[PDB]
Amino acid sequence: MGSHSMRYFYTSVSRPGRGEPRFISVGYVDDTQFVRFDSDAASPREEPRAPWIEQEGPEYWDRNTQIYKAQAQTDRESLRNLRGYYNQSEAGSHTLQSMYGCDVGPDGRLLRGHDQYAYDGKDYIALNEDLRSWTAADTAAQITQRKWEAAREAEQRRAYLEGECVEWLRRYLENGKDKLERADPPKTHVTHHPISDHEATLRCWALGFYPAEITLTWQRDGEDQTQDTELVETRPAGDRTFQKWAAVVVPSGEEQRYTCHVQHEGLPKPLTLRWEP
Amino acid sequence: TPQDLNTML
Amino acid sequence: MIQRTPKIQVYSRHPAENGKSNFLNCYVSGFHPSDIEVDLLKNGERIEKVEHSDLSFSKDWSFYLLYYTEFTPTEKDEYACRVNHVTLSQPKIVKWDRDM
Repeated sequence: MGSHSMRYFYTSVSRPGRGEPRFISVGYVDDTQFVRFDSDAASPREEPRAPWIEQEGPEYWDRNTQIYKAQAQTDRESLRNLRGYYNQSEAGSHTLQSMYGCDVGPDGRLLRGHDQYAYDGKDYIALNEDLRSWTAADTAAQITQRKWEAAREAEQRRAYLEGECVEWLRRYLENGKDKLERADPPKTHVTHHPISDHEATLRCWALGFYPAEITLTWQRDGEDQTQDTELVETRPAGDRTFQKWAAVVVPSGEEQRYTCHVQHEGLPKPLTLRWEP
Repeated sequence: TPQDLNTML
Repeated sequence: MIQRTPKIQVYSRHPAENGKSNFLNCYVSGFHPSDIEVDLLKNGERIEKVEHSDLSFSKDWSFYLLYYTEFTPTEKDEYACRVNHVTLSQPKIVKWDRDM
């Protein structure tokens, strides 16, 4: 609803016998990636991944590269501690993932902050919506919770999320506005493919849209066909835009009873589509 | 810009 | 499992038109842990010039990557994506269907 987000996504993966853990970061504004960092690169540095961030000066790239390097070291300590918390051997590979950032409304004010973690793909600990307290998933994460309560760690996260996060996201929006503040509506169509004498597939397509959030549904006689609709995951085209389709198997002769409904932020009004022979 | 000064788990 | 097997889609950037340059995409998603190997194939042979996106993940912590290459589709050339991951006994091959 005119809103925007910034998110950073960190992955640290240990690899016993194959070096120290790898740390990768990516940063997004909404559905647009704009930076990366990879500790396995030949000379690890924050790098631009969108044209609108290229303008930032050498101080930007230098500062941020030192932040990632320090974070990577911190994640290495975290991974060691986590192996102990779960009584795990030194032989296995493990993964520590972090996601954090801020959502703002059309006026630029903070709507929500996030700062959370997963270990081996399972939720571990999360900063609560209040930005003051933590939810721990198990007794290991209660250890991290007690440490971070003692350290008043949430106060620091809060200060970032209400301050720098919002301020930098506002800047990025202004610098990248022609892309970041533009919704590209889906180009839509319906195809028809006989399966047999008795049945046909209707597939409703949405192409070329941004951002990625969309709803595609089929109705039969105005009734949603949730249980009978094949939906693919929304997927990137490679040109900043996204694609999706939804299909239904229908009795031959009944195609006109089916309507495809499309909702997207770039559409003034939801679309209704039918197969047009 | 990413966040700085986070402590270990 | 503590492991999740990849979802695989194979598709073109633009609607396929024989003889017109395009991009062939293999989108792998939903997987954990992050190590994965992906080849794009033309008539069963590995395509050498293939790029991929930077590793990212979804709200449920599962990873996703886009692998892609420029290609010019024709009537008779077959394309496919071949994926290996720890959750797979053997590599999985998904053929490109221009209508999917």
